[PDB]
Amino acid sequence: AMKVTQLSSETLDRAHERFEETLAQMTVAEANTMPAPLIKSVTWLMWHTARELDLQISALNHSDPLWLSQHWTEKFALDLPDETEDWHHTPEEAAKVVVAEKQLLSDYLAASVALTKSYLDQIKEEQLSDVIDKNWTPPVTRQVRLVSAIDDAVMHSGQAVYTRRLVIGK
Amino acid sequence: AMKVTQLSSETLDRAHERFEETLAQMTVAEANTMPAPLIKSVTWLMWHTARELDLQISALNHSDPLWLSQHWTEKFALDLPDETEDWHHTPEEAAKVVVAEKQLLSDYLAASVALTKSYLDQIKEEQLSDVIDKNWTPPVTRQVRLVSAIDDAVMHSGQAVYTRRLVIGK
Repeated sequence: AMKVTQLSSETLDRAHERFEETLAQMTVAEANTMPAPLIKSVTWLMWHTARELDLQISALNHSDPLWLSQHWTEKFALDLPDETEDWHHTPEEAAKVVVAEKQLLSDYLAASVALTKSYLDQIKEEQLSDVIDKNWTPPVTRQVRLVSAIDDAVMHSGQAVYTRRLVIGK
Repeated sequence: AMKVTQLSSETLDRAHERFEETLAQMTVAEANTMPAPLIKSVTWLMWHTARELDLQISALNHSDPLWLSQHWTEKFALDLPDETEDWHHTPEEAAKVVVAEKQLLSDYLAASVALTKSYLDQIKEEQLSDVIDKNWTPPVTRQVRLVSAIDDAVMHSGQAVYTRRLVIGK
């Protein structure tokens, strides 16, 4: 009766809620603040979480990511190029992920969470064993990628709490 | 065919793996180091994650927690009292969660993850809707508590990465 993805979906909701509770305590200047070379800003963490859900789920869904298809890239207007492949940001590139208003982060994350939950609700259980990248040992399956996407979001929501503490002392 | 808890179980494994990869980069002195009043040590984070899985799953299972039943409390020998109810540590209490050797953290976390996975593998899907605490709005069910336990572990594993970065610069 219950979907095999329902608990993962409820777990993603906790990540979503945590990012929003953290952001609510900050000004946009604070949210944009990266406290150290290896400690990302809350703005970077929320953008990255929304971006990674978007890109990964859109790739499993063979659809263009919302970043492009809903034109979030124009709202963000990042001083970073949109490129074929995603890459690991240098500290100096990460400092360029800043926003004019907090609402944008909330809106793009809400859109990416919605997309993720829609995919989770529609994936058939037989599809979870599908190999999506054979060039790893062991191969990457749909299931591995889905678990990675939920893990990433939740773990980043924890990091956002720490950055908040470092930036605003509470 | 697949259990409704299998994906949550694989998500917990990522938390477990992340804590171990982080700990492997540190000396025990580093692991014991709390970089700021509100930034917990890796030792505190790993002990707390093992402790919270243990306590919550043991409470759902109506069993004594392993902390006591397997005598982990004597191995840790914390300068903190074992009390009926768990409480929110003050910064000064949190600094007292330190260990003599890293292996203890790994062993207690492995035991608590095993317990959790055993519970997840044996819980029946009909039991997930059971109300375990009626004195909240809405009531807390088995399912809510299980999602909270997985969320807590994963999110703390993310925080451990940040503390590591602050303590050892990488």
